[PDB]
Amino acid sequence: ASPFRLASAGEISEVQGILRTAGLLGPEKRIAYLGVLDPARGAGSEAEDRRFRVFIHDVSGARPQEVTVSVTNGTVISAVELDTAATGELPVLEEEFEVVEQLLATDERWLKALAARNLDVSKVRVAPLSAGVFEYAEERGRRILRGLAFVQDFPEDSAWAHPVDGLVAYVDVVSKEVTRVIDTGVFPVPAEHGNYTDPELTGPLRTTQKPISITQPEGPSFTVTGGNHIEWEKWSLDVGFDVREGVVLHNIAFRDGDRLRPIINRASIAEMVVPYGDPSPIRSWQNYFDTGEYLVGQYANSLELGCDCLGDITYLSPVISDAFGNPREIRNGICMHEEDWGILAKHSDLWSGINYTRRNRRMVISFFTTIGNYDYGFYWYLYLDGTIEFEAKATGVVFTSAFPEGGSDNISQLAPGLGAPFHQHIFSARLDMAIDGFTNRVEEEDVVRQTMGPGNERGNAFSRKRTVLTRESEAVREADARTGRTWIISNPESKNRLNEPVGYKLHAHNQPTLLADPGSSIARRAAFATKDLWVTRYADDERYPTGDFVNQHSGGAGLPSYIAQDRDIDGQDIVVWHTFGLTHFPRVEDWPIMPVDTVGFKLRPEGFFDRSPVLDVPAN
Amino acid sequence: ASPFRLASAGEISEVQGILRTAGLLGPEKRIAYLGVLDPARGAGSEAEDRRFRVFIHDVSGARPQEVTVSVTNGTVISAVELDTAATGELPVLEEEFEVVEQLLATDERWLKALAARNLDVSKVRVAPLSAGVFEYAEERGRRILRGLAFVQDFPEDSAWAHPVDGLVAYVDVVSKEVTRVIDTGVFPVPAEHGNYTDPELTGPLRTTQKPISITQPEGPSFTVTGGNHIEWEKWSLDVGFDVREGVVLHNIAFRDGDRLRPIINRASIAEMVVPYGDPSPIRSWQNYFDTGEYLVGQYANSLELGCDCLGDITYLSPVISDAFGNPREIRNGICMHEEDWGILAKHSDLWSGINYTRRNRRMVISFFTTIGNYDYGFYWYLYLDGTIEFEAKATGVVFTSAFPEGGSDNISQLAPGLGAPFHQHIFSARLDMAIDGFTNRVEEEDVVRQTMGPGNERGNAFSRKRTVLTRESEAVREADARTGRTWIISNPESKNRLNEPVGYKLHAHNQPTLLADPGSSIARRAAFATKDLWVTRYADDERYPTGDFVNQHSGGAGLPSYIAQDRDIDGQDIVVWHTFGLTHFPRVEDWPIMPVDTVGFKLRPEGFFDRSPVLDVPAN
Ligand SMILES: [Cu+2]
Ligand SMILES: [Cu+2]
Ligand code: NA
Ligand code: NA
Repeated sequence: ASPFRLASAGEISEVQGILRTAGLLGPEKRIAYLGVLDPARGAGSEAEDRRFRVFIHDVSGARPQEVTVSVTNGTVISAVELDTAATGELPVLEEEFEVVEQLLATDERWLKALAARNLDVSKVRVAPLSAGVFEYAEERGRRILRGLAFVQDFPEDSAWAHPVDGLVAYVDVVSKEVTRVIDTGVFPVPAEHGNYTDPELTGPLRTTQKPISITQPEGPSFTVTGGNHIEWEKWSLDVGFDVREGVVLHNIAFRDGDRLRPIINRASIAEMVVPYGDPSPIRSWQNYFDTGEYLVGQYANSLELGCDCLGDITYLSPVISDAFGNPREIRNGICMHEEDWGILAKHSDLWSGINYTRRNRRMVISFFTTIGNYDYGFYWYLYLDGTIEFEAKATGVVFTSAFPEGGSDNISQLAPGLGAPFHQHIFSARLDMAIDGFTNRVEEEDVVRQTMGPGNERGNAFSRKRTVLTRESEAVREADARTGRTWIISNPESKNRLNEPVGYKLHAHNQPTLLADPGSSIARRAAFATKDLWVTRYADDERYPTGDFVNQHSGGAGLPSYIAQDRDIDGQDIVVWHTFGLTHFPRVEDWPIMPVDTVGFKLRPEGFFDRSPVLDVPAN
Repeated sequence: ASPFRLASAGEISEVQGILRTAGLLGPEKRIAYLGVLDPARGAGSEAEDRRFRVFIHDVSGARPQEVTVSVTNGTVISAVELDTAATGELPVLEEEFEVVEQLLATDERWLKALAARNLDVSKVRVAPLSAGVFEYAEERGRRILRGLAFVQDFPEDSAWAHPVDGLVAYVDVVSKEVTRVIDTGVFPVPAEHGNYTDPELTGPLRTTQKPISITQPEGPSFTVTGGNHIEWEKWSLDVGFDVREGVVLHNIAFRDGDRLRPIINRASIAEMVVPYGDPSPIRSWQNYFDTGEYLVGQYANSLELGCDCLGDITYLSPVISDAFGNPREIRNGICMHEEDWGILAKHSDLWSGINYTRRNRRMVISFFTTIGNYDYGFYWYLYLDGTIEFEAKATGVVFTSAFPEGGSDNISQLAPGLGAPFHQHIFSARLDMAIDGFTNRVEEEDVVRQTMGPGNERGNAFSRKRTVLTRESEAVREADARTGRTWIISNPESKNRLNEPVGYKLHAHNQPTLLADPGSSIARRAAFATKDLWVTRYADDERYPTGDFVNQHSGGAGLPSYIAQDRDIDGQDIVVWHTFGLTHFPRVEDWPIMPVDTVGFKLRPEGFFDRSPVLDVPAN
């Protein structure tokens, strides 16, 4: 069996047993993260050894532990106690979400704040939000969540339409104490509902949409073997799933004639941060690390046939661990299908008389996650012509506030009295490259303009330049859309038939990066998001751009510390980290439920093949 | 009934009869352009007066004429004799292209150049290309084409694989004279063939692609009335066709409740320039104005069901004039269909228990044109959520040269001895805006970064600023991807329910603009291409960014001359001109036939609606 196969329910049950017998999984213990470890570097790695990494939380207040288990041999490999004031707290537990609202419901200060606003405590929902690191010295070493309140007029009401501004509370979820309740003043609670299924708001549903039927009468063109190995139109890869990162792609390769040629060893979205740009003290701390703090894989949706995924769909149902080590299946959590993608190539030639048209198609691997008010779709696309593309789709309900009388420079008005603070959604793609093998390098390619004069007498010439990034200290790069800047990952030891190194070109969308002040807490904790491109030398413990323990970590972990080793990256085993994001000034059309907006990146072959790789596509 | 209906064969025959009766279309005359004029401003106006504009060429060398005729009344409205050395030559005629190869085949200088290369003149194809304006004083006032040679080994051979470098000739196509033959030296003719249907090159065709079937059992959701009026999912528009511009969209409007709200009065691609960046004297003059010089609508393909357009397709077959005034139908030249477009909106709410998913779709209007080696697809998209998007798809065969022995800074190597010069493909979209009516203004929106300090103590705030463009002299704008720059077209006299002006936001791709030296001939003739955004006050005669007569015209017309009027554009009838393009450094994978690459722009509502406009979309 493949070492890259999905974790099975049986594997997770064995991890639980091993931890139990070792004395590491008592009634006070909770599993905050569990995932399978990738095989170590080894082109001849023979014996099967499936190992799992576990973060163990203690609800009584004892120190948490990081444990590595071998399910193959049934042993604990290492177990380290963690000093969370130094290295960061563990990810937020699903069961800690409920605790915030219930603790506040009995706090005298919370109740007095609600009574001043004539709000029934039974109708006040509390969003439990990650705390970050700011000025409160008493929070160092404690698990803190912060809570913001929303009113639910009835059980099916959309609470996001009724933010309770001017009020925030901080809670220690281990000792179960409310540390602070801050009331900065009374704002009216917006009264309009935002119930997008209420006929009063939708009006009569349209009757004009006729069905679109997409079928594959002979079944799909791809095959799935060993549970998660995909072969499709010369592509070969393994579809993994991790509770923190979500869908992970392994061993992406392309069959060029008789040879299977590697392209990407591992592709994932290794972090995503949602920083808010409202300076009100009610929200100026608000930054979601959806991947690092919340774990986007554990909130993956079950995707419905004909609604979420349309066509001839093949599903995967990944298995994760719950907080006690029991396996939990995410039924239909991953959709896979191919779809038509228009014209691939076309030419009508006057001189030869030949008319030629071929159609394109793409393989789609997707999942959707829901973190509170937000819903995100993650889509990986493989195209016939060798292009690889990632797309994030952002939808859900925007996070709301009051709209202040007299307006705001940092908040959009969506409805009478209802605001939506400005924010960004910034992703980090971790691309462990393997262009024809592991000896790779990155070049930055800029367009070069030339001045009219000798050798360019008509002033028409233009050119390009490539700069090799040779060391990590010079491999932190910024976009430059005006000069057409792209980055090429090549293998200097593998040449095409023209004797040039084979390569792939990364095309970014060139959206703005992190806008916060460079001195801010979020700029230190999300340093990856301040630059478009980072290149590191591969190391097996350098997994996330924000470090292993993001929750309440003081800053600098991850990419800034990796880069500081200043390692050789010129013709080496390297990892590309690409930052890309959406800057969201909410519009009235985003309310009461937001239409999808998108961002992504793509990689295209650049002299990887000896000619077009789609000459053998049939005419249809 | 509709004044925006497509021209009919009868109208074109009637124009021919009117011109003949008036003495303007004798046997020495040729129609170089014929198109219907849009109604003048005034909702109602002329009851029905269909007017046509005609450019009449004279093959005996007499001066050409611009003529306006009323087909309704059977009259010539105006006829002006043109001074082409001043205002520009007429577009190239299809019959002039054939002249070039035939004239050169009997020229002693051409024959000696081919004899020096051991080439058989019967196998040498000549690409006839527009001449531009350079240093040759004898070309002023004459219709010139320039020829580059390619060898065709046999009648079905792709001649583009065999460029004859070092050789170019200039031809007067009216007096039938070869003016100059320039031979800068013998280059080897690349010998490899580029025949992408030859099994020796394709290999065995794939048997792995299973069919994808897209059908609409109840027919499409849009209706077509009056030949070219579309209603689809609250959108309303008319699809026009012009032999110069191709597909033109008129009267784009959205039905919001019981109000039909205008958005765009007229949308077209009003110019497209393809400048080459090779400083060799054999090619340094090479710039295609596909729209203005060649007329892209004239070369539209007939699109094949199931190959070019897949699904439940509705076709339009526009009628154009040939060079004698006879109607010519372009059968199946426009495809229209709706497409599934994934998730529209999605949210699973923990507090209400409601799970909500809706799917998106788009309406597609497309045509394809072939100009020599290149093929371009023009796609207009309408989405459920009010988004409008344009996409250009570039494919075909790249233009080739020899690859010099010691390499090149301006040419890519594609195959042994075979080069492809660097070039760009740059488009100008002309958007005659009508956001809720004709009183519009444009604002430039930049993100604003804020420094940590008083009122921003945690350094997290960020904002935006909008700058109104009030006069034409300040409305020539550049992109700035780093600051997230976009442009908003709003109506200051039409407010949404929050008392804010309704608007649409233009999102650019922020690709490089024209790279040539600003002193060059092409920078003067294609001045529009040097900036991303221009805004003018509407005027009936300001139709193209390059002026009416582009062929062999120096600078002095087009957008720089319009802008000098410095007209008020703050709440007025305005036109937005957006430049966007691809910079093409050809790759090996582009050879021997290029996979599609794309570029475009989109417009999204920005407080145009009072809430999401897709709340009434059904589940299905
Ligand atoms: Cu957002
Ligand atoms: Cu090109
Ligand atoms: Na690597
Ligand atoms: Na206008």
